[PDB]
Amino acid sequence: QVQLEESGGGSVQAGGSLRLSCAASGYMYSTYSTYCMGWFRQAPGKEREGVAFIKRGDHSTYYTDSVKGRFTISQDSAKNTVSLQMNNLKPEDTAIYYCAADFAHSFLLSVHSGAGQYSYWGQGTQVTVSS
Amino acid sequence: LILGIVLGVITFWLFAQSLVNVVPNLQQSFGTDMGTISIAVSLTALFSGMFVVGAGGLADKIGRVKMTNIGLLLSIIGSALIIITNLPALLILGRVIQGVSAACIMPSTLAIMKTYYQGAERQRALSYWSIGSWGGSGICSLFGGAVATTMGWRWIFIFSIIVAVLSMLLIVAGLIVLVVMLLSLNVVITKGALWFFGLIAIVIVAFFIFLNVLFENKPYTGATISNFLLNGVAGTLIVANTFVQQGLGYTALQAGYLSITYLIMVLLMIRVGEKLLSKRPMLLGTFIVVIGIALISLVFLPGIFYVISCVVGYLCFGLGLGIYATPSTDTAISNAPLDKVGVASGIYAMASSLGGAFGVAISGAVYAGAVAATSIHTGAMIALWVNVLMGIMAFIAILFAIP
Ligand SMILES: [Zn+2]
Repeated sequence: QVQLEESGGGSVQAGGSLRLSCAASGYMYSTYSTYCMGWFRQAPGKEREGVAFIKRGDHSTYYTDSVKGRFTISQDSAKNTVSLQMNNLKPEDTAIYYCAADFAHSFLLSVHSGAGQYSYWGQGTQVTVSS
Repeated sequence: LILGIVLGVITFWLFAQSLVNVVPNLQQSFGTDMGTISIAVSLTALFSGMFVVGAGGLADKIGRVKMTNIGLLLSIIGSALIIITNLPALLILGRVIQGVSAACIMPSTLAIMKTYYQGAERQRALSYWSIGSWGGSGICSLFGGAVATTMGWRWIFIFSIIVAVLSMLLIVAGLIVLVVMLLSLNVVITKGALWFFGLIAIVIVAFFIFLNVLFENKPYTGATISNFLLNGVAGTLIVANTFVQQGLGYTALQAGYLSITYLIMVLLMIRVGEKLLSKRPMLLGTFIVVIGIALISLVFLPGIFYVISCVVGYLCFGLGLGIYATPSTDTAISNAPLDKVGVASGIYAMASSLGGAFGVAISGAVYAGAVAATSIHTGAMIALWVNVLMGIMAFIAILFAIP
């Protein structure tokens, strides 16, 4: 009974900026645990690919090589939400961005990336860039 | 080697419940996707909580230490079977027996405490048993993680076989229609539904069939019914650890420091609960915790230095459970007749377990419902307040536990 409600994205010109925010409703933390949260993109042709992820406990982040430096994932801690700030976008980034989160695990364990490790998925937010 | 052996058997049920918070590392090795590889690990308690009474009864009949010899031996195959071979249909079969391992140990080893001690020594015995359980489960998540990051996921199960050996080296009358009840009742708490309405029927059904297929009017009954109600406040920390980390936006460590402050406090009050001793301290424990909840409830309308009100709550909550646990593990183990301890101890162990599950499920569902309707701060209180009601009902539950 968890719901990943996600917002932002949309259409923009190339070399621009697009925010992507996502929040987990009623996803409680165990006695000594946290969970990882991020986005996977999938263009109409290409196969599902991870973008950026953050561990909610210690703000530990990880990015794919593609977007590294341009994109910046972080969580607005007081407002309780993770948001992927995407900058200097290129037509490669055009795809359906799916927010996801994995089953809780001891915060000691390192931040997650692989789609197999993530369990909760969203409806998917569209992002498209052009000339 | 009285507790030294017993504890080794209890800490076999620590290293079992450590892998539960290292479920992603197992995802890679055993291969199969999450949900299937996670529920695989869940089976260890699922089977434990339902068999504890039966495995307690077959320990009651065919030797107490006989079944503690089985459990500790069954914990070797339980671990060796998993650690050695890395494949999925394998994992399931090893976790189910890892569960029956505990079902054999908890009640039987609890009965040995009655024989070994027989009054006065029982106080020091059951206190050492509590340290073995509370302290063990208390770190199991923080343990399993530390092991998986540096040693590995399999290196938490190499510690399971050697401690299970160093334990032994330092020393069907409707059961099937009870486990079918408890299997259903256990998975009813895990509410992922429309379809759970019929899963509550199979509980009510198999209950009345076992009810017409057991004449306790002692303070033991009062202790078991109170122990259930008292463990219903278990959600308090889960809802608190969430609120602190989501609502107040703290890190994972500060959340763990508030938690391990509760852990050391509850562990250094089962000793003081021993000296405290029967009914008097169990009323003080069930009382002071309700204030410990209220102290953590009032941090939903706080200031900048209201971290104290929360902190003192974790101590107030921690120390209360400690003052109740040793007297109340004794009030049950005492009045439990020497002829039938294995069955009696298994029921007290089951009542303790179901109490926690029933508590967390309510605490979570309320929080998830309240935080959706209202906000994180407002929602937390509604959830924390529901923990107070059970804490008061746990204080009222002692009314039916005479001196
Ligand atoms: Zn994760």
